[PDB]
Amino acid sequence: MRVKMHVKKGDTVLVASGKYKGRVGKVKEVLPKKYAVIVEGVNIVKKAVRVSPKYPQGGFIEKEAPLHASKVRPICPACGKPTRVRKKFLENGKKIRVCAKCGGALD
Amino acid sequence: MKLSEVRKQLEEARKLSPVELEKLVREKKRELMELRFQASIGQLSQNHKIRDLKRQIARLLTVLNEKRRQ
Amino acid sequence: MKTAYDVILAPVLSEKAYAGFAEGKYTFWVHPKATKTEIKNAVETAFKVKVVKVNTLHVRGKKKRLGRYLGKRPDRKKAIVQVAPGQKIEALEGL
Amino acid sequence: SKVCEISGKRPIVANSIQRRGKAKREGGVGKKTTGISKRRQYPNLQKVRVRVAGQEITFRVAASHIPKVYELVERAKGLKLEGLSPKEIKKELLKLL
RNA sequence: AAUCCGCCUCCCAACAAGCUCUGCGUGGUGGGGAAGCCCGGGUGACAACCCCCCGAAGCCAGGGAGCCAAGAAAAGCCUCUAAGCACAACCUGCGGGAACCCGUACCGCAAACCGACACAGGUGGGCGGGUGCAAGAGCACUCAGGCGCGCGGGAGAA
RNA sequence: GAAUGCCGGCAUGAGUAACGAUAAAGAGGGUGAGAAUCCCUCUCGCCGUAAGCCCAAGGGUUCCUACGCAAUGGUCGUCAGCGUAGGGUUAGGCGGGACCUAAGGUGAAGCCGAAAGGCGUAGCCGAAGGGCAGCCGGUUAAUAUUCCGGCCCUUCCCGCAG
RNA sequence: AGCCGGUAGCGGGCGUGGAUCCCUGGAUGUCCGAAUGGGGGAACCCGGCCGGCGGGAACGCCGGUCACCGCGCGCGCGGGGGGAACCUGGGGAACUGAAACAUCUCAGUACCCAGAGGAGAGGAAAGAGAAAUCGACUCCCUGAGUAGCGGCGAGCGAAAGGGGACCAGCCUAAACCGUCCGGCUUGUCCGGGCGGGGUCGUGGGGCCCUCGGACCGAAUCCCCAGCCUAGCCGAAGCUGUUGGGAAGCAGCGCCAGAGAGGGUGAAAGCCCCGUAGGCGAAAGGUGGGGGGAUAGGUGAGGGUACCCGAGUACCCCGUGGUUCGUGGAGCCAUGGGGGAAUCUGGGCGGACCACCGCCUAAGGCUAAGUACUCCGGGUGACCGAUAGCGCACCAGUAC
Ligand SMILES: [Mg+2]
Ligand SMILES: [Mg+2]
Ligand SMILES: [Mg+2]
Ligand SMILES: [Mg+2]
Ligand SMILES: [Mg+2]
Ligand SMILES: [Mg+2]
Ligand SMILES: [Mg+2]
Ligand SMILES: [Mg+2]
Ligand SMILES: [Mg+2]
Ligand SMILES: [Mg+2]
Ligand SMILES: [Mg+2]
Ligand SMILES: [Mg+2]
Ligand SMILES: [Mg+2]
Ligand SMILES: [Mg+2]
Ligand SMILES: [Mg+2]
Ligand SMILES: [Mg+2]
Ligand SMILES: [Mg+2]
Ligand SMILES: [Mg+2]
Ligand SMILES: [Mg+2]
Ligand SMILES: [Mg+2]
Ligand SMILES: [Mg+2]
Ligand SMILES: [Mg+2]
Ligand SMILES: [Mg+2]
Ligand SMILES: [Mg+2]
Ligand SMILES: [Mg+2]
Ligand SMILES: [Mg+2]
Ligand SMILES: [Mg+2]
Ligand SMILES: [Mg+2]
Ligand SMILES: [Mg+2]
Ligand SMILES: [Mg+2]
Ligand SMILES: [Mg+2]
Ligand SMILES: [Mg+2]
Ligand SMILES: [Mg+2]
Ligand SMILES: [Mg+2]
Ligand SMILES: [Mg+2]
Ligand SMILES: [Mg+2]
Ligand SMILES: [Mg+2]
Ligand SMILES: [Mg+2]
Ligand SMILES: [Mg+2]
Ligand SMILES: [Mg+2]
Ligand SMILES: [Mg+2]
Ligand SMILES: [Mg+2]
Ligand SMILES: [Mg+2]
Ligand SMILES: [Mg+2]
Ligand SMILES: [Mg+2]
Ligand SMILES: [Mg+2]
Ligand SMILES: [Mg+2]
Ligand SMILES: [Mg+2]
Ligand SMILES: [Mg+2]
Ligand SMILES: [Mg+2]
Ligand SMILES: [Mg+2]
Ligand SMILES: [Mg+2]
Ligand SMILES: [Mg+2]
Ligand SMILES: [Mg+2]
Ligand SMILES: [Mg+2]
Ligand SMILES: [Mg+2]
Ligand SMILES: [Mg+2]
Ligand SMILES: [Mg+2]
Ligand SMILES: [Mg+2]
Ligand SMILES: [Mg+2]
Ligand SMILES: [Mg+2]
Ligand SMILES: [Mg+2]
Ligand SMILES: [Mg+2]
Ligand SMILES: [Mg+2]
Ligand SMILES: [Mg+2]
Ligand SMILES: [Mg+2]
Ligand SMILES: [Mg+2]
Ligand SMILES: [Mg+2]
Ligand SMILES: [Mg+2]
Ligand SMILES: [Mg+2]
Ligand SMILES: [Mg+2]
Ligand SMILES: [Mg+2]
Ligand SMILES: [Mg+2]
Ligand SMILES: [Mg+2]
Ligand SMILES: [Mg+2]
Ligand SMILES: [Mg+2]
Ligand SMILES: [Mg+2]
Ligand SMILES: [Mg+2]
Ligand SMILES: [Mg+2]
Ligand SMILES: [Mg+2]
Ligand SMILES: [Mg+2]
Ligand SMILES: [Mg+2]
Ligand SMILES: [Mg+2]
Ligand SMILES: [Mg+2]
Ligand SMILES: [Mg+2]
Ligand SMILES: [Mg+2]
Ligand SMILES: [Mg+2]
Ligand SMILES: [Mg+2]
Ligand SMILES: [Mg+2]
Ligand SMILES: [Mg+2]
Ligand SMILES: [Mg+2]
Ligand SMILES: [Mg+2]
Ligand SMILES: [Mg+2]
Ligand SMILES: [Mg+2]
Ligand SMILES: [Mg+2]
Ligand SMILES: [Mg+2]
Ligand SMILES: [Mg+2]
Ligand SMILES: [Mg+2]
Ligand SMILES: [Mg+2]
Ligand SMILES: [Mg+2]
Ligand SMILES: [Mg+2]
Ligand SMILES: [Mg+2]
Ligand SMILES: [Mg+2]
Ligand SMILES: [Mg+2]
Ligand SMILES: [Mg+2]
Ligand SMILES: [Mg+2]
Ligand SMILES: [Mg+2]
Ligand SMILES: [Mg+2]
Ligand SMILES: [Mg+2]
Ligand SMILES: [Mg+2]
Ligand SMILES: [Mg+2]
Ligand SMILES: [Mg+2]
Ligand SMILES: [Mg+2]
Ligand SMILES: [Mg+2]
Ligand SMILES: [Mg+2]
Ligand SMILES: [Mg+2]
Ligand SMILES: [Mg+2]
Ligand SMILES: [Mg+2]
Ligand SMILES: [Mg+2]
Ligand SMILES: [Mg+2]
Ligand SMILES: [Mg+2]
Ligand SMILES: [Mg+2]
Ligand SMILES: [Mg+2]
Ligand SMILES: [Mg+2]
Ligand SMILES: [Mg+2]
Ligand SMILES: [Mg+2]
Ligand SMILES: [Mg+2]
Ligand SMILES: [Mg+2]
Ligand SMILES: [Mg+2]
Ligand SMILES: [Mg+2]
Ligand SMILES: [Mg+2]
Ligand SMILES: [Mg+2]
Ligand SMILES: [Mg+2]
Ligand SMILES: [Mg+2]
Ligand SMILES: [Mg+2]
Ligand SMILES: [Mg+2]
Ligand SMILES: [Mg+2]
Ligand SMILES: [Mg+2]
Ligand SMILES: [Mg+2]
Ligand SMILES: [Mg+2]
Ligand SMILES: [Mg+2]
Ligand SMILES: [Mg+2]
Ligand SMILES: [Mg+2]
Ligand SMILES: [Mg+2]
Ligand SMILES: [Mg+2]
Ligand SMILES: [Mg+2]
Ligand SMILES: [Mg+2]
Ligand SMILES: [Mg+2]
Ligand SMILES: [Mg+2]
Ligand SMILES: [Mg+2]
Ligand SMILES: [Mg+2]
Ligand SMILES: [Mg+2]
Ligand SMILES: [Mg+2]
Ligand SMILES: [Mg+2]
Ligand SMILES: [Mg+2]
Ligand SMILES: [Mg+2]
Ligand SMILES: [Mg+2]
Ligand SMILES: [Mg+2]
Ligand SMILES: [Mg+2]
Ligand SMILES: [Mg+2]
Ligand SMILES: [Mg+2]
Ligand SMILES: [Mg+2]
Ligand SMILES: [Mg+2]
Ligand SMILES: [Mg+2]
Ligand SMILES: [Mg+2]
Ligand SMILES: [Mg+2]
Ligand SMILES: [Mg+2]
Ligand SMILES: [Mg+2]
Ligand SMILES: [Mg+2]
Ligand SMILES: [Mg+2]
Ligand SMILES: [Mg+2]
Ligand SMILES: [Mg+2]
Ligand SMILES: [Mg+2]
Ligand SMILES: [Mg+2]
Ligand SMILES: [Mg+2]
Ligand SMILES: [Mg+2]
Ligand SMILES: [Mg+2]
Ligand SMILES: [Mg+2]
Ligand SMILES: [Mg+2]
Ligand SMILES: [Mg+2]
Ligand SMILES: [Mg+2]
Ligand SMILES: [Mg+2]
Ligand SMILES: [Mg+2]
Ligand SMILES: [Mg+2]
Ligand SMILES: [Mg+2]
Ligand SMILES: [Mg+2]
Ligand SMILES: [Mg+2]
Ligand SMILES: [Mg+2]
Ligand SMILES: [Mg+2]
Ligand SMILES: [Mg+2]
Ligand SMILES: [Mg+2]
Ligand SMILES: [Mg+2]
Ligand SMILES: [Mg+2]
Ligand SMILES: [Mg+2]
Ligand SMILES: [Mg+2]
Ligand SMILES: [Mg+2]
Ligand SMILES: [Mg+2]
Ligand SMILES: [Mg+2]
Ligand SMILES: [Zn+2]
Repeated sequence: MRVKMHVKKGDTVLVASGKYKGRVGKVKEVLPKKYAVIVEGVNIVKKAVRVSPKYPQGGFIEKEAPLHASKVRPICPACGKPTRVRKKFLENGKKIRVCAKCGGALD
Repeated sequence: MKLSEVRKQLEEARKLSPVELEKLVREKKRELMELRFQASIGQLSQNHKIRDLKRQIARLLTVLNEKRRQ
Repeated sequence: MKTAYDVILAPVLSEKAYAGFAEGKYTFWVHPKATKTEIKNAVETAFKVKVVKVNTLHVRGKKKRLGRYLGKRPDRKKAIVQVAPGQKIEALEGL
Repeated sequence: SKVCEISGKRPIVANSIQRRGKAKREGGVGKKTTGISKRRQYPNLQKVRVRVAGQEITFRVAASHIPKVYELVERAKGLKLEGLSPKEIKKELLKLL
């Protein structure tokens, strides 16, 4: 019915694997189809661009590359630690993500 | 058209009589043709508007249908 | 519901259609199944004019391809309406 | 050569069996079948015209059920049939079967 | 049913006419209009637009004669009357209004159709000019128009 | 490892036969990275009861123009019926339908047949036959008895008059 | 919490005031197609009537309606066509086999046609067949390659019984009573509807005497549990090191009703999707289970001899079916001819007769157990692009 994204634009996440393991950043964009997320300042690559109206002088730009969604773990705004997400039911009774190490909400 | 604007159209429309709904559609179908003409001469940068009217006309006609069904 | 705005679709934009404005002959793309008599009433209620003469012709879509995929454009029908002496459909005078 | 309107008798398929030789019961060596082929046995259909309620009704019926036609005419007496078409009458009679 | 048609009798007319329909001619009016010259067009040009002859297989036509093998139908059309209706209705003249759907490009004896091919094959109807040769749709040359056939350059054996 | 096996790939013959009517070519100028082959001029040849023109089949955008040359073109290609794009087919009178019938087809009535189905007067359908009112010129890169110009005509509705 | 399909781009919008998306219901649904106003070379053409639109009478458009056939007192309901196999019925080959061929085989198969459905068929003994017996039907195992059939060749091939699966039995016709209608040969008349009545093989029923006067219960309907059509919750890991990348190796842990499996930059129980275990429907579909109504169902002697399904049984002729090929050839079925009876009636137990037994023909319905796989899911000592479906790819396409 829909791809399961445990992370969303734009909570704070740790990149736990790959070249950029350790880095922390906000999730700029989420791509459910590719099952990947763009993390700010992470996965930087050099793309070559034709000299154009858009890019006079030309040369290369820098682009944030998508990361496989599994490589990313949200940082809890309460305890400040990388975590798994849990689902919790309120009295509304809406459901919200809450951190797994402590109990804090994650929006 | 915005979600809230859609709720509002349906509310106001459901208050009209069939005769008014017919008349209102005839106007929007006209306003649509105008959009089509500006589309062809390359003077319609807000092209989403063409879709909107078409679906407004649909919604209106859908409601007109509701009325006639009793 | 059926209105005149359902019968008149778009104006024909071309050197040949423009050349008719001078003698009051306006060329529109109409719905392919639409009748001369029906087109008369339609142009009139849309552009508040008086139609005197209607000419129609069918325009078969051009066969066109995109690589592996051969296809065809939609068949069209255009009409050239004649407005009563001295009248003007201003939307088209445009140009 | 068709179907009986009363009895529903239809043409059936039977074999025509050609034989040679002397029967065992007559001291013969036995009977030999020298040929079998399919054939059809038709009901003995015949025409039966009867005047019923001033109209002429005709039946295509096997000879076996010819008197069943007249029985139906007798039982038609308790009916209001006059005014109807002959096509209509026949339907009434056959309904009484 | 019938005043129509058919049949019988009579009167007038008859290779006359009349009446009617078509062809051709004229016809108010509108059109076109060459060679050559100059860059499809401009000019020629106020273009001229006339006389004679040949003359169809085409038209008048549903004409005529002969022959035997004896040569569609139905509607439009005219006439008759029946139900009906005769304030209707139809005819004639005139006026205003109304007049829909599809095809229409291009090839069409062919490189665009049928032959797997831009294939020396096949494909129905009409037009098909001039001169000479007895005639002609024959033949030779030529008008208008269209072409030189989608590999070439050499050499000069068998 | 063989089945003149099956499917594919690549060889050989071989730079060989052939390049599709023996109507035929020659030069100059132009274009372009490239020209025997595209454009223009002059000269030469071929068709002319056609190898010209106009319809109908059939084909279905091949028509016109712009920009292109990988492949298609039996060579070449700047060219093309090829690639991309844009444009182009205008009718009361032309052809067909809202008219008629032909063979035949279908088929109320009716007849027949194991089933499916086969017949069948009427009627209906069925045309390149009957019927029916447009001729000359002008105009577009490309349509014209279709648009325009002139001069004519047909039916239907309604009204007036006789 | 993103979205405006594959599909990016140009150019523009939507979304926690809950979008995209997923399920359910509804609305719209040009033209053709059973195609059904009429025609037709399917997707086109042309009409009648009512209503509406245009200036609208001609013309055109919009809405509605108009085929034919069956059954029922013009009007109603139904029919028409389609579906991969499966199923019944109506017709029905040949190659081949017999090491030739005709009977026979292949085979009542292939195929054609009609029809039925989610199954169809069959089904409540005029049975079986020897048991002093069984007890509707269907389907499996077995009986059995038996009994037999057979140019006694090639070959063909049962049933009873036993073990199992499932389980269920019903409504009528007739006699007699009543009622409506019509017929003319006027009535204790004949006939046609409808209602009552009745449904059996220890024979049953009717009618006339006699005594006796609440239990069952649906295959129908109503409610409901359960299920299907979207989904949701779901334990436990950090660090070092090599490397582009850790899930590798190393150090120290942790979960487990979850160590199926697939991902993640390589080889991860603890990163992700999942897994064990749980939860979930407003709407539509189902509902064989649970509950409740309804229809329906129920005595005993004695007398009466009224009734118990007709061109039928029965006999003969021609054939089919059965293991049965004319054989001693019965049984079941029926094209032709003849042609009864109503329980003292009739069929059957393999010619026929006797005896002894069995059974109730000529009307109808009936779940489940059974067959199939277009569709959905699960699983493979199944394939892995010459394989596996003809197609992993825009294939019943190009050609
Ligand atoms: Mg790591
Ligand atoms: Mg680190
Ligand atoms: Mg919406
Ligand atoms: Mg609509
Ligand atoms: Mg122009
Ligand atoms: Mg209209
Ligand atoms: Mg008007
Ligand atoms: Mg047209
Ligand atoms: Mg036209
Ligand atoms: Mg399309
Ligand atoms: Mg015989
Ligand atoms: Mg014997
Ligand atoms: Mg003996
Ligand atoms: Mg024998
Ligand atoms: Mg006979
Ligand atoms: Mg007789
Ligand atoms: Mg008999
Ligand atoms: Mg008899
Ligand atoms: Mg008479
Ligand atoms: Mg007289
Ligand atoms: Mg007279
Ligand atoms: Mg004249
Ligand atoms: Mg003249
Ligand atoms: Mg004259
Ligand atoms: Mg002049
Ligand atoms: Mg001139
Ligand atoms: Mg000149
Ligand atoms: Mg001048
Ligand atoms: Mg001068
Ligand atoms: Mg002069
Ligand atoms: Mg001649
Ligand atoms: Mg003559
Ligand atoms: Mg005739
Ligand atoms: Mg006629
Ligand atoms: Mg009268
Ligand atoms: Mg019409
Ligand atoms: Mg044309
Ligand atoms: Mg032309
Ligand atoms: Mg031509
Ligand atoms: Mg030729
Ligand atoms: Mg010709
Ligand atoms: Mg030519
Ligand atoms: Mg050509
Ligand atoms: Mg050939
Ligand atoms: Mg060819
Ligand atoms: Mg061929
Ligand atoms: Mg070709
Ligand atoms: Mg050539
Ligand atoms: Mg040729
Ligand atoms: Mg010829
Ligand atoms: Mg000549
Ligand atoms: Mg001489
Ligand atoms: Mg001469
Ligand atoms: Mg000569
Ligand atoms: Mg000569
Ligand atoms: Mg000759
Ligand atoms: Mg010649
Ligand atoms: Mg010669
Ligand atoms: Mg020349
Ligand atoms: Mg040449
Ligand atoms: Mg050549
Ligand atoms: Mg050449
Ligand atoms: Mg070997
Ligand atoms: Mg070979
Ligand atoms: Mg070989
Ligand atoms: Mg060899
Ligand atoms: Mg091979
Ligand atoms: Mg080999
Ligand atoms: Mg090979
Ligand atoms: Mg050699
Ligand atoms: Mg050689
Ligand atoms: Mg050579
Ligand atoms: Mg050659
Ligand atoms: Mg040559
Ligand atoms: Mg020669
Ligand atoms: Mg040159
Ligand atoms: Mg040069
Ligand atoms: Mg060249
Ligand atoms: Mg070159
Ligand atoms: Mg000549
Ligand atoms: Mg054509
Ligand atoms: Mg072709
Ligand atoms: Mg093309
Ligand atoms: Mg053209
Ligand atoms: Mg072109
Ligand atoms: Mg060019
Ligand atoms: Mg090329
Ligand atoms: Mg080239
Ligand atoms: Mg090249
Ligand atoms: Mg080539
Ligand atoms: Mg080439
Ligand atoms: Mg070639
Ligand atoms: Mg060209
Ligand atoms: Mg082109
Ligand atoms: Mg252009
Ligand atoms: Mg005209
Ligand atoms: Mg009409
Ligand atoms: Mg017609
Ligand atoms: Mg006709
Ligand atoms: Mg027929
Ligand atoms: Mg009939
Ligand atoms: Mg006929
Ligand atoms: Mg007619
Ligand atoms: Mg006709
Ligand atoms: Mg005709
Ligand atoms: Mg004609
Ligand atoms: Mg005409
Ligand atoms: Mg006509
Ligand atoms: Mg004229
Ligand atoms: Mg032309
Ligand atoms: Mg004109
Ligand atoms: Mg008058
Ligand atoms: Mg898109
Ligand atoms: Mg953008
Ligand atoms: Mg965007
Ligand atoms: Mg909600
Ligand atoms: Mg839906
Ligand atoms: Mg429409
Ligand atoms: Mg139809
Ligand atoms: Mg209609
Ligand atoms: Mg029809
Ligand atoms: Mg009306
Ligand atoms: Mg009107
Ligand atoms: Mg209508
Ligand atoms: Mg059927
Ligand atoms: Mg059916
Ligand atoms: Mg059968
Ligand atoms: Mg049958
Ligand atoms: Mg046969
Ligand atoms: Mg055989
Ligand atoms: Mg075999
Ligand atoms: Mg065999
Ligand atoms: Mg054998
Ligand atoms: Mg044999
Ligand atoms: Mg043999
Ligand atoms: Mg033999
Ligand atoms: Mg057999
Ligand atoms: Mg069968
Ligand atoms: Mg069926
Ligand atoms: Mg069943
Ligand atoms: Mg089942
Ligand atoms: Mg029973
Ligand atoms: Mg045994
Ligand atoms: Mg033996
Ligand atoms: Mg057998
Ligand atoms: Mg058994
Ligand atoms: Mg048993
Ligand atoms: Mg079971
Ligand atoms: Mg039982
Ligand atoms: Mg009475
Ligand atoms: Mg009675
Ligand atoms: Mg009675
Ligand atoms: Mg009675
Ligand atoms: Mg008794
Ligand atoms: Mg029941
Ligand atoms: Mg979860
Ligand atoms: Mg987890
Ligand atoms: Mg490192
Ligand atoms: Mg690590
Ligand atoms: Mg470890
Ligand atoms: Mg497990
Ligand atoms: Mg695992
Ligand atoms: Mg795994
Ligand atoms: Mg491992
Ligand atoms: Mg492993
Ligand atoms: Mg794993
Ligand atoms: Mg579970
Ligand atoms: Mg679960
Ligand atoms: Mg008793
Ligand atoms: Mg008795
Ligand atoms: Mg009985
Ligand atoms: Mg009976
Ligand atoms: Mg017997
Ligand atoms: Mg017998
Ligand atoms: Mg037999
Ligand atoms: Mg037998
Ligand atoms: Mg024997
Ligand atoms: Mg026997
Ligand atoms: Mg018998
Ligand atoms: Mg019999
Ligand atoms: Mg007895
Ligand atoms: Mg007896
Ligand atoms: Mg018996
Ligand atoms: Mg016996
Ligand atoms: Mg027995
Ligand atoms: Mg006995
Ligand atoms: Mg028995
Ligand atoms: Mg049950
Ligand atoms: Mg069952
Ligand atoms: Mg199953
Ligand atoms: Mg499956
Ligand atoms: Mg494998
Ligand atoms: Mg594998
Ligand atoms: Mg492959
Ligand atoms: Mg394959
Ligand atoms: Mg491979
Ligand atoms: Mg597949
Ligand atoms: Mg393939
Ligand atoms: Zn926390």
